[PDB]
Amino acid sequence: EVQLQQSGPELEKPGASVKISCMASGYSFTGYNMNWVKQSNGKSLEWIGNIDPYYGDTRYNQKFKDKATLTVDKSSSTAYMQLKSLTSEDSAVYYCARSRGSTSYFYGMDYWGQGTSVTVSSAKTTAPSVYPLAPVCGDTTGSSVTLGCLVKGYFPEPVTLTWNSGSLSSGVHTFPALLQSGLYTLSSSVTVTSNTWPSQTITCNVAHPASSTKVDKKIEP
Amino acid sequence: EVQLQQSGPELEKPGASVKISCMASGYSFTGYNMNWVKQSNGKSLEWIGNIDPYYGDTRYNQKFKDKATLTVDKSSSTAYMQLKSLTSEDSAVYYCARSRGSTSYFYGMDYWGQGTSVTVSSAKTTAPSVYPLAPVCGDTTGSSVTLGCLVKGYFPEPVTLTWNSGSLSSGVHTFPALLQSGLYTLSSSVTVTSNTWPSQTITCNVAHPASSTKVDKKIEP
Amino acid sequence: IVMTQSPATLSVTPGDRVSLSCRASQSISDYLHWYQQKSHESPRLLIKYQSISGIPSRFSGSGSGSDFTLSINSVEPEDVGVYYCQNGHSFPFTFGSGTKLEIKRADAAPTVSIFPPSSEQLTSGGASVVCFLNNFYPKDINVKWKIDGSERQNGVLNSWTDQDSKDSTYSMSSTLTLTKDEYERHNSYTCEATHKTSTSPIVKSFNRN
Amino acid sequence: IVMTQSPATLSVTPGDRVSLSCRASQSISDYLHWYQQKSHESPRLLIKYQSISGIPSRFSGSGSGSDFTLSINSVEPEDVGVYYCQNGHSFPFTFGSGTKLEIKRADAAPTVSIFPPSSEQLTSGGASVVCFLNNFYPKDINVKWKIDGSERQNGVLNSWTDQDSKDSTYSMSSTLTLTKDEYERHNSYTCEATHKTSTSPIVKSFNRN
Amino acid sequence: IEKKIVLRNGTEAFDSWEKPPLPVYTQFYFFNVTNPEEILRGETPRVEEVGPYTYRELRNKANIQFGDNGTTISAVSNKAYVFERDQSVGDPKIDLIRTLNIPVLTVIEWSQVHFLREIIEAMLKAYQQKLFVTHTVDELLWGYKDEILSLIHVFRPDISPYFGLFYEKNGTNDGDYVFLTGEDSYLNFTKIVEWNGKTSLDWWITDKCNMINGTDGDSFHPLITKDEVLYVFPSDFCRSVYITFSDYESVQGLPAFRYKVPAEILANTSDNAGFCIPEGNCLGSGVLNVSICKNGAPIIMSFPHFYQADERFVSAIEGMHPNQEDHETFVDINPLTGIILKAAKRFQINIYVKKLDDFVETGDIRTMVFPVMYLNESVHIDKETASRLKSM
Amino acid sequence: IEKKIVLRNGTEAFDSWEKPPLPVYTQFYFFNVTNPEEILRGETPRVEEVGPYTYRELRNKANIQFGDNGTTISAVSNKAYVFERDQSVGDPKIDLIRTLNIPVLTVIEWSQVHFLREIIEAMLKAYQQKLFVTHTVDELLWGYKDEILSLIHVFRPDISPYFGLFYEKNGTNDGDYVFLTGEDSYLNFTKIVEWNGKTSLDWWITDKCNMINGTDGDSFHPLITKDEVLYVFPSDFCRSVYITFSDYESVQGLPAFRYKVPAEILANTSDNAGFCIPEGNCLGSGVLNVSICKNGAPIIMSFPHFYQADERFVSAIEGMHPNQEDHETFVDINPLTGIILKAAKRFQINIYVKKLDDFVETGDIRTMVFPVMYLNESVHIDKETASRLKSMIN
Ligand SMILES: *[C@@H]1O[C@H](CO)[C@@H](O[C@@H]2O[C@H](CO)[C@@H](O[C@@H]3O[C@H](CO[C@H]4O[C@H](CO)[C@@H](O)[C@H](O)[C@@H]4O)[C@@H](O)[C@H](O[C@H]4O[C@H](CO)[C@@H](O)[C@H](O)[C@@H]4O)[C@@H]3O)[C@H](O)[C@H]2NC(C)=O)[C@H](O)[C@H]1NC(C)=O
Ligand SMILES: *[C@@H]1O[C@H](CO)[C@@H](O[C@@H]2O[C@H](CO)[C@@H](O[C@@H]3O[C@H](CO[C@H]4O[C@H](CO)[C@@H](O)[C@H](O)[C@@H]4O)[C@@H](O)[C@H](O[C@H]4O[C@H](CO)[C@@H](O)[C@H](O)[C@@H]4O)[C@@H]3O)[C@H](O)[C@H]2NC(C)=O)[C@H](O)[C@H]1NC(C)=O
Ligand SMILES: *[C@@H]1O[C@H](CO)[C@@H](O[C@@H]2O[C@H](CO)[C@@H](O[C@@H]3O[C@H](CO[C@H]4O[C@H](CO)[C@@H](O)[C@H](O)[C@@H]4O)[C@@H](O)[C@H](O[C@H]4O[C@H](CO)[C@@H](O)[C@H](O)[C@@H]4O)[C@@H]3O)[C@H](O)[C@H]2NC(C)=O)[C@H](O)[C@H]1NC(C)=O
Ligand SMILES: *[C@@H]1O[C@H](CO)[C@@H](O[C@@H]2O[C@H](CO)[C@@H](O[C@@H]3O[C@H](CO)[C@@H](O)[C@H](O[C@H]4O[C@H](CO)[C@@H](O)[C@H](O)[C@@H]4O)[C@@H]3O)[C@H](O)[C@H]2NC(C)=O)[C@H](O)[C@H]1NC(C)=O
Ligand SMILES: *[C@@H]1O[C@H](CO)[C@@H](O[C@@H]2O[C@H](CO)[C@@H](O)[C@H](O)[C@H]2NC(C)=O)[C@H](O)[C@H]1NC(C)=O
Ligand SMILES: *[C@@H]1O[C@H](CO)[C@@H](O[C@@H]2O[C@H](CO)[C@@H](O)[C@H](O)[C@H]2NC(C)=O)[C@H](O)[C@H]1NC(C)=O
Ligand SMILES: *[C@@H]1O[C@H](CO)[C@@H](O[C@@H]2O[C@H](CO)[C@@H](O)[C@H](O)[C@H]2NC(C)=O)[C@H](O)[C@H]1NC(C)=O
Ligand SMILES: *[C@@H]1O[C@H](CO)[C@@H](O[C@@H]2O[C@H](CO)[C@@H](O)[C@H](O)[C@H]2NC(C)=O)[C@H](O)[C@H]1NC(C)=O
Ligand SMILES: *[C@@H]1O[C@H](CO)[C@@H](O[C@@H]2O[C@H](CO)[C@@H](O)[C@H](O)[C@H]2NC(C)=O)[C@H](O)[C@H]1NC(C)=O
Ligand SMILES: *[C@@H]1O[C@H](CO)[C@@H](O)[C@H](O)[C@H]1NC(C)=O
Ligand SMILES: *[C@@H]1O[C@H](CO)[C@@H](O)[C@H](O)[C@H]1NC(C)=O
Repeated sequence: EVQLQQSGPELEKPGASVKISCMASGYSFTGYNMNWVKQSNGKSLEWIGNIDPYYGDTRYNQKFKDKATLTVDKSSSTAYMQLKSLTSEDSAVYYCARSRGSTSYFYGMDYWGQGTSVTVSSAKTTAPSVYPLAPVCGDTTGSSVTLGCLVKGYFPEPVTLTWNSGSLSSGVHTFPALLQSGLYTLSSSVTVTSNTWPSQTITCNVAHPASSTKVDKKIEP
Repeated sequence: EVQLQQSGPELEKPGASVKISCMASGYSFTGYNMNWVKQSNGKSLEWIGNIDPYYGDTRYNQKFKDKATLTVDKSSSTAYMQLKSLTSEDSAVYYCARSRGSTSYFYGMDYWGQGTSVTVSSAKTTAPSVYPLAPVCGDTTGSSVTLGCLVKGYFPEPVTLTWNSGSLSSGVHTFPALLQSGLYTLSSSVTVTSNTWPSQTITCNVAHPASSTKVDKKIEP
Repeated sequence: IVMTQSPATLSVTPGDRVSLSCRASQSISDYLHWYQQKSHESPRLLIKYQSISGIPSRFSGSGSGSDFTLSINSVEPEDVGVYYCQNGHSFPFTFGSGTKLEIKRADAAPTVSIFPPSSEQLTSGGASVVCFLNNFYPKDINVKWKIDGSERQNGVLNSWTDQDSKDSTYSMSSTLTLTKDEYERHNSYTCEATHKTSTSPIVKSFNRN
Repeated sequence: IVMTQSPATLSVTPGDRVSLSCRASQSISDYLHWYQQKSHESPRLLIKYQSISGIPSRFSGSGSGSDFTLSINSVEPEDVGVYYCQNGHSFPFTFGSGTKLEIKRADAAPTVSIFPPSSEQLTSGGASVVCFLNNFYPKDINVKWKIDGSERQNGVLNSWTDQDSKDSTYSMSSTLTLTKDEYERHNSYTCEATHKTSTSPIVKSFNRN
Repeated sequence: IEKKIVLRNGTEAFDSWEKPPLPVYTQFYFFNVTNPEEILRGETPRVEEVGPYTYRELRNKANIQFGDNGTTISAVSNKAYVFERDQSVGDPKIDLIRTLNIPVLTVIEWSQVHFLREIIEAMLKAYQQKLFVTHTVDELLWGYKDEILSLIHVFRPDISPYFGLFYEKNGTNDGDYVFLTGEDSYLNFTKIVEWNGKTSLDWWITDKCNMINGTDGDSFHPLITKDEVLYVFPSDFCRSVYITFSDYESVQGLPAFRYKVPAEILANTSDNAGFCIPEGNCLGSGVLNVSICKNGAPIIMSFPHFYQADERFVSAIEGMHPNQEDHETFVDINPLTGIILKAAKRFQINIYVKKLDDFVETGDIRTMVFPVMYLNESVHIDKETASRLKSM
Repeated sequence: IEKKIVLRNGTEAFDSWEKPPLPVYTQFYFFNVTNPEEILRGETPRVEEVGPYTYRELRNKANIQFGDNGTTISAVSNKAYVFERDQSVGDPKIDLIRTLNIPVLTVIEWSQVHFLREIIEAMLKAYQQKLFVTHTVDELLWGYKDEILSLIHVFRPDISPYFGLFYEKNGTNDGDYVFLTGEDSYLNFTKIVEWNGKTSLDWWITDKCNMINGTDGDSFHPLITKDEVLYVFPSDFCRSVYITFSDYESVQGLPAFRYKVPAEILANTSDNAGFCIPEGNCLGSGVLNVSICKNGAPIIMSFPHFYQADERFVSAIEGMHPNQEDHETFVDINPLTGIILKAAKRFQINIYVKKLDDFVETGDIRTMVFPVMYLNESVHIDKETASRLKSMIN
């Protein structure tokens, strides 16, 4: 219920600066430290620092520290990161989490926000063109039939894939994207019984945030 | 800017109590006065009282000193008003507006809230019933064709009405609410070209807050 | 500390200027605020201490000491409403009764419309005949419900709208509440109404058919 | 402040006792925190100071000073993820490298579906063909694209699914992207996969008709 | 023929009543915090029993003037505290103890309830305060100067900067009194009528719970029968308490009745629903919120080691072992003269503590009733007086 | 020649340099506010002049040690202000004057920028403060206790509870001071080489603005040409100012040059752009932001009635009439010896006042440079010092 809600996924030019915010709820923000953690693609979390708005201090990791300035979370309801001197090596996911710790002893991180994927790159944003994948011919008399979605050539991450407005969730898993010549490509394989096809229309729903697109393609029999 | 959102319309029986709020936004709350004004449907604008967040001041008019009490809220800058020992005479619309400084004369209400209708009555709520008003048969040739929508015996006010969900505001005419036997009634009229109908469907969109309902009736030619 | 002043109503003209005064029981020096409230809106400041404004346009304020005066130099139909003073001096400031500012225009012929009771209302047990008179000037008008030449002064409900912001025209709804048994006994139903815009009575009529 | 934890990838049958060691160069007294991260989830606290906490499981931890241990009574398929110990005594509270455990399940052959390029992609100028490998174990698997007798080792994209928390099965897509006119030179097309189960590879094919 | 008991300027009972020949001893027992750093992490505290630190009371009766027809009398009772070392364990000025910083817990209870909410909170964020302090014993009950209270003393020079459980009670009184003597009837001998100018309290909710019954517990009315229930008004415990009969027991040669406090003095019986100062939760059995009569502090009263109390109050703290004959409060009276022979009144002081999100100095601490210190006040009739009570 | 002007023990110029013979007089002029409540409505203020309260200064110097070859000297000058009722209008211990409550504006600035942010702002919301307070004329420039600084004295005994303009500036020096002498060359006769252990200022931005060119202010080098742009460092102005030529004048029986202050001082040229401590957010020409100079106050320096200032500052306050010979600052010096004949130096002290949404004490006040007080430190030579000046050449 603590509902730590953060934030918008971002991109920025190398050498620029981006600011994040955690905007917590459900508790009296004051006396809770609110730590920040970064995580490269290769996992292995690293703890950047905290704030603790009650006394009004800051604690940073020295080697890592030059880059980030955890401005006072504005004793209202929000957390600021403000990374500067962006590097291509800093492309990672940035989480935040509160702490009930007092003084020099850590009390652990209660709750976490879902994090924000910061992509440091000088690349254009592009829209995904999707292609419904119908399976061969011969009527597929076997019990199960399989369909796919391809959503090729888009940037940046992520794109949200859902089947039939979200109702169909039982039988499909979606595959991670792959960097191909400065673009992305992922496929999603849905499996249903042959009892409902093609009378019952199953459709792929693709929504790309940055490019502001919303595609619904219907699989041809 | 500087939005003022007042708590919605409320009904309470004689002898009960009501608490309304104005919920400020867009400025530093700790600085302004936030007056309360009671403008009976007759418009007899009345000045209720004055709160002052910076010092916790209390001054009210001595004609309402025994009735209303004003409380603070610090955060959210919200601001409450406690109506005590209700009389049918207190049936009113209660606004709120910003002021600044004092220690003497008065300045002026910069920005006002929307207003809250307070119906003091010992009657139960009643769901509105909507009847479409189609023109007389054989009206036939006219440059325009007028039609109506009848909302009878609904209590209490208010009751938003709209024609085709805010798309139509050309020849619309919302009429004031008139009541007898403890049940309010009203109607609305809109004029359209004669050729559209019935090629384009016309629907009456009413809604009642006190009893959370909302209805719609397609006109039958 | 009572206010009151030039009460209270009129119709300038898409042109001529106005005044509207306000008197004070005490001297009060120069603390009057003059709020404007349109037809269906919260009151909006206007003139501060008989000189200032905000962001509302071509208005003005004269006078000090005990008496004051508003002024609109150009005057358009969009500023049809009520205007109250407020003593900022010794509280409780209080307001004035207010003056409603109307506006004159060319005579307008009303668009009478007649509606038999709906079929969905009849199966519910009631019977109401609605009669609309919208887009007309001036306000003065009365309706007369005649059914089989009868009189029917009872069971009539009328509502008046106020002047539109765009084209200064009024409008009126008139509704004859009735029982289904009473409706199903007579058959002719008229809602004729006289107005300044015409000799003889404008009549829209129908009979149960 | 630096600390490390071993090992680097475990396999549980499941239902087994597991030992997870976290050792720190400096003494910490009893301030270890042990977080758990799943596939696409933010890390979650499990054990506060190598003491019971959280509220949703058995997991237990012990130790004092240095050389701490986290252990599980019995492993369920919904414990798949990574585990990180936490220094609490000395600033910066330094997180340790990930452990990350794989989950061992009954060997299951992969069911494969093949997809020719859609009519939509052809008229656009591209010709990517897709092949889906679904629900299999172990993770290790090699796919072989051969348009005909010719074999393809270029322009093949492979994306792996992380094992499911419900039933531990991996999935994988093998896309063979091709130019339109490069696609339009060879008749047949074959996707085939070789797994530990059944030395005979699973083979799917179609023709350009 | 018992009028030799009646309070007057002539009888021998007035000489006993102006300065009791019996010596009263008061011994203090503190609770030392073993694991203060582990309480803030959210763990069960561990306390240790320190004491006794025994003082001897110098009880007097000043400002005496007969009232009405001689049927009432007025006086104030000045109490001093001479330090007896041979019954104490160590010097209270040298022996340190580590308990709750009660001064900074009161200023958070004043914070809420909007006494100085804004200024109190601002000082706290500027001058960091430890939840557990360490002061010598002699300072905890005889005053010690706090940083927070001193800085508040600037704004409002009406609250003393020092803090003490028995702050400046050495050599002073505890209010004006006026006693009903025995002409009226023997049943109101040294009975309490009026205290400070209000015929009854008004800290509590119901009119029943605010009434002032019986005596001050220092003497009783003669002809005591094992039928009745004697009521007692201790000036400190903020309520009138009654003690019921137990069984026969003799002290010295004299016979005596053994009166002890019942267990529904403190249960959440509906008779004590007016004692919890907010209509509703009574915090449980065997405990009483005495915050209103103190200066708003979250002080909670109870029996030593939570005797006659609930069970979750004892397991929430390590070191609390309640049992009779150690923590039970009794009064041994003479059924003939009503003169008291032996007694042992045992009160305990606690601090209601809870984790508060708006303040860091609490941490993840458990919600509990943390004990601080208790005592008994005892009296044992001398030997020479056991022979003086003669010739009825 | 004129080797008689340099200072060693026994030189006639050394005895005048130690204990000045010329009587220095200081006259204070205050601005009584007439309509305070109206300013809190966003109006134009109305002030009135309440001068003069003349004070005769007593000047002398102590701590004098000749360093190096004798080419450097060090000293500290003292000022004692003796009141002179005859030339003053009214008694400073009786007359009342009404201006801004400067202390409550200082802590707001200390609140604006940090410091004791939460606890002041809480205390300000706790203890009710007016914007315009009425104290006596003697109370304003010689110190008063007020309320806030007495309460902030508790938490930080650093600061003093008393506030004043010339607060306890009677009998003390303006810091250390090491001077040069015309032994190496008469050009650098009384040139300042270092103030308080610092060979340059640190308040301002650019290296040029932070320099210390010139002299202490009341002495000059002989043989002046009528084109010299002479520099001067007054301790109260927090910068190095220069003076150029005006016209010819003869004070007593000696010829002299009348030097005045140009408008390029405190102007809006790029030469004065380094003083824009708000980093290129300078105000109008004619005002100096000497806030960092002063503690943390938003004290704005200007010439009396905003002389040589922009037109915006004059019209913003009703009762400001700048003109020459009343609000000009000039110094008439004998071109031969460089000895001050007749001088008149006129500074004005202002307070930056604007309305704040976080403080109701400001009310609806306008955003402006509000004037408080200005003073004239005038020195004029007499005949017995002029008839002593019969030395043409010897
Ligand atoms: C042990 O004993 C002490 C003392 O008796 C108890 O403390 C009392 O209980 C609570 C403390 O938690 C207090 O209740 C709250 O007081 C706040 C202050 O109220 C004053 O200030 C306002 C505004 O300044 C005045 O208008 C008002 O008249 C008071 O003078 C309020 O913030 C609370 O207000 C309301 O809360 C809700 C709304 O959310 C309402 O529905 C309530 O009706 C209530 O009005 C609340 O009143 C109480 O004042 C304390 N009393 C005293 C004398 O200090 C401890 O709680 C008790 N310990 C335990 C464990 O029970
Ligand atoms: C006349 O000259 C004086 C100085 O001689 C000027 O005052 C300076 O200018 C502003 C005041 O208006 C100050 O700038 C602000 O400083 C604040 C405090 O910074 C301290 O605190 C932080 C956090 O604790 C420390 O990390 C830091 O090192 C400092 O110790 C900042 O918080 C301010 O930022 C906020 O305000 C600005 C608006 O100015 C916003 O843009 C920001 O986003 C943020 O909201 C700001 O940096 C400055 O410090 C003052 N200096 C001094 C010495 O007082 C006057 O302004 C000037 N007057 C005129 C008319 O020009
Ligand atoms: C230090 O600084 C202060 C402030 O600048 C100076 O005080 C000013 O002194 C000048 C010169 O004396 C004053 O200017 C004169 O104003 C007169 C106005 O009338 C006054 O007359 C008497 C005083 O004798 C008062 O009773 C009366 O109420 C007025 O105050 C004019 O009459 C003068 O005009 C004469 O000279 C000018 C020169 O151009 C001619 O144009 C005139 O025709 C006439 O000959 C003169 O203008 C000024 O008013 C003073 N200011 C204040 C606020 O009092 C100090 O003089 C200065 N130096 C010293 C040593 O104190
Ligand atoms: C005032 O209060 C204090 C605290 O209650 C009280 O001091 C207590 O005295 C009693 C009795 O003198 C002590 O109880 C004894 O404790 C030791 C434990 O170390 C036991 O060995 C004793 O046991 C004997 O007596 C028991 C009687 O039931 C037998 O069961 C047992 O087998 C032995 O015969 C006895 O329990 C108690 O330890 C102290 N408490 C403290 C904290 O010192 C004091 O008596 C009260 N009154 C006065 C006038 O001081
Ligand atoms: C309580 O007060 C009494 C007297 O008011 C104190 O008793 C005296 O203390 C002094 C100093 O130690 C001795 O010289 C006297 O002999 C004591 N009087 C008697 C009759 O013995 C007592 O010390 C005070 N107690 C505390 C704890 O302050
Ligand atoms: C003081 O008044 C009486 C003592 O007699 C107590 O109230 C009595 O409660 C019992 C049980 O509820 C009733 O049977 C009696 O009738 C009550 N007495 C009266 C006079 O009504 C009361 O509780 C005493 N006060 C305290 C604090 O105990
Ligand atoms: C003390 O007693 C009261 C009742 O007099 C308790 O309130 C009751 O709590 C039980 C919970 O087991 C409920 O079943 C009852 O319905 C409650 N009664 C009322 C009237 O609310 C109260 O909870 C007790 N105090 C504590 C701390 O437990
Ligand atoms: C102090 O140093 C010099 C005085 O000579 C001033 O800077 C001179 O400015 C002129 C024109 O602006 C330049 O031609 C000179 O080259 C500058 N001098 C030097 C040494 O570079 C400077 O502005 C003075 N500062 C103050 C505050 O008066
Ligand atoms: C002081 O001068 C600076 C420039 O030296 C002014 O800044 C300029 O303002 C004018 C407006 O008249 C603009 O046209 C210029 O583009 C500005 N230049 C720069 C570099 O900012 C500044 O406004 C002046 N200060 C005041 C108070 O007028
Ligand atoms: C004295 O006691 C008697 C009997 O118990 C009682 O009736 C009387 O009221 C008492 N006196 C007072 C003043 O209460
Ligand atoms: C002053 O004397 C000469 C003359 O200009 C100059 O060159 C020298 O640098 C100055 N001396 C000092 C110590 O600054």
